[PDB]
Amino acid sequence: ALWQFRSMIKCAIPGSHPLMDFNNYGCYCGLGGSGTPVDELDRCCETHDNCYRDAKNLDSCKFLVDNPYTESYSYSCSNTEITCNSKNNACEAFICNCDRNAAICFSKAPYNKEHKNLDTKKYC
Amino acid sequence: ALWQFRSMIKCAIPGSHPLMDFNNYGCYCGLGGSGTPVDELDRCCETHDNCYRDAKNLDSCKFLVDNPYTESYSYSCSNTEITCNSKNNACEAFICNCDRNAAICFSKAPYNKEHKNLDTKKYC
Ligand SMILES: [Ca+2]
Ligand SMILES: [Ca+2]
Ligand SMILES: [Ca+2]
Repeated sequence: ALWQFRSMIKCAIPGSHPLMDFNNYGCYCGLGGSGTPVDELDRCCETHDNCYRDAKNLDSCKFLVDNPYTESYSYSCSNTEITCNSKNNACEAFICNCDRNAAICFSKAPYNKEHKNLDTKKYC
Repeated sequence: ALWQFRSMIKCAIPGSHPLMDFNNYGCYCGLGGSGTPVDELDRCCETHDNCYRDAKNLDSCKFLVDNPYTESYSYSCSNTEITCNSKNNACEAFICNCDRNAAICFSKAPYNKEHKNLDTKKYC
């Protein structure tokens, strides 16, 4: 869900508060987006937006209110590693990764703080 | 999901293997049921069958393949206590309890082993 995504950003980046740092950053990090990601760390976010985009299409899945952010799926973090349980059904397994790939991706991309709280519908 | 239900039966009854002991027991414990529960520990199972029965009706919920046993929902067991996270969405929150009430209920009901592997479609 939302709280696990964050909790996976800590797992991978034990140097944060993934609420402060990556929520409202550049064009796609945070809810929504438009324009071209302004960075690689924006790209991570853009791509994860598609990860969820795509999920909504699996006709096998029917996520609540229609925001996969609402899907609880059990994973476990250990030694800065992000594993994804397999007892996990297919819809939550899709999210697990949508969420796990960002956490990975993020830990490996330059954080320009000059893109945190960007003028969204302006420089987008 | 299935693996958490079990994992909650340990939480509440640290004296088991909730696979062996309560799967295939009396008429409702296990998959399906017919007849009147043969016991109180059968009643726990019957009632949980309705708990899931009911869940399928919440038009807000749409469970995979249509067996709420397939719903992962995060809970945490501590000091023989079964808590149910609230970061949990409403459909998985319904299951959490359907599952938590059995675990409670079970720990408090006489286990006749003379009902384990009962002639289902015979004494039902
Ligand atoms: Ca986004
Ligand atoms: Ca779930
Ligand atoms: Ca049953």
